[PDB]
Amino acid sequence: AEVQLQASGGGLVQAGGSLRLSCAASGRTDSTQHMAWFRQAPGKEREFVTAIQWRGGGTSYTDSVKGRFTISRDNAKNTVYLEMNSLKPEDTAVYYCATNTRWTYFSPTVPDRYDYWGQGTQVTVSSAAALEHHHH
Amino acid sequence: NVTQAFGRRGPEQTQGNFGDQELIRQGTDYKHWPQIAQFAPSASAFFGMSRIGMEVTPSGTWLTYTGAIKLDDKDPNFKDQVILLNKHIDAYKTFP
Amino acid sequence: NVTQAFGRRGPEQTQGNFGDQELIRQGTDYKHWPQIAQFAPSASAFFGMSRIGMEVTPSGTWLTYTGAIKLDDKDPNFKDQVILLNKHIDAYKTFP
Repeated sequence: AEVQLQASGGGLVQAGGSLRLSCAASGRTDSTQHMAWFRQAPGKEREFVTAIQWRGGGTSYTDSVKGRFTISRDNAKNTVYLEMNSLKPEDTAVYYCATNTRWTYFSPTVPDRYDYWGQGTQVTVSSAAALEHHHH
Repeated sequence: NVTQAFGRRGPEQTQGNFGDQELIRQGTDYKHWPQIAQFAPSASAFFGMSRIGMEVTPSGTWLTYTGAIKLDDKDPNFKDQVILLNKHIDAYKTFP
Repeated sequence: NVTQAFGRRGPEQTQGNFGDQELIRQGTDYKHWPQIAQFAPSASAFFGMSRIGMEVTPSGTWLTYTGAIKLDDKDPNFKDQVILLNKHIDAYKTFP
C-alpha cells in the first residue's frame, strides 16, 4: 500500500448540471504513471471514463464523455480533478479513481492494469427529483 | 503546416502540445526552427537514451517513447534557448 | 558502444531501456540497425508529435519529451519489424 488515493466530489444534480470529482494521491506518488477514473452503473460492468499521464499530462476519454468531461492536474500538487459538465442520466454511477506504476504512453483502460484504488464516489443525475432530497 | 502534418495542439495523449501559431503555420520555414531542431535527437541518440515501448491499442500498434534532454548550462545561448522552447511549450493554451 | 555513449540499460526513467547485448556492443554496425533507425522521428516529427515539457532540477534544466509513433501494419515487414523492436525493448532484464 505504497500509494493512497483520496476521492471526493460526488453528488445529486439535475440533467445538464455540473460536478467536480477529485482524487488526491499520497505516499510514493513518484512511481505513479497514470491516474484513471472508472464508473459502474446499476446492473452494468465497470467502464473506463478518463485518464491522465502523471508526468507529461496527456489525457484520454471514452466517447460518451468527450467534450463534457475534462480531467486535469497541476504538475506541482498530487491532486487530479475531473470536471463533469452537461451531466446526463447515463452518467449516474459509482466513480472510482485508480493509479498504476508501469510506464506506458497510452493510459490503460482495463481495471486489472491499475494497482491502487480510491473510495467510490456516487454520482446521481435525477430528473426534477432532488427537490424531495432538498426538503429531507 | 504543423497542424496539417501532425494535428492540432492539445492536452490529449493523441496530440502534440508544442508550437505557437507562428511555428504552427510556418513549420520548418519558421525563422528560429534550426535553433529548436538542434535539440531533436538523432536516430541513434533517440533509440539510445529513451525508454522505448511497444503498445497495442484499439488504434493500432505503436512505438512509444519517453525521455529528457539535458541543456548545456555552459552553452553561451542557454538562456535564449530556454525562452524559445518555453515560448512554444503549451502555447496552445494561450491561443485565442 | 551504446553503454559508453548513452549509459547502461535499466528500469529508471533516467535510463534508456533499448538494446540487447549485440546492439549495445556493435551499435550502428548492428546488422539490422537501419531497419530500426527508420522508426526514429525527424526533427519536425519529434517536436510536432511529441508532448514536450521543461523541468529545472538540481541536476539542471531538462527538456522532457514523450510520444507514440504509429507502426504501419500494412508494411510487408510489419511482423519482422515488431519482432526486431521487441528483441531490444527491455532486453537488459535477461542480461548476465
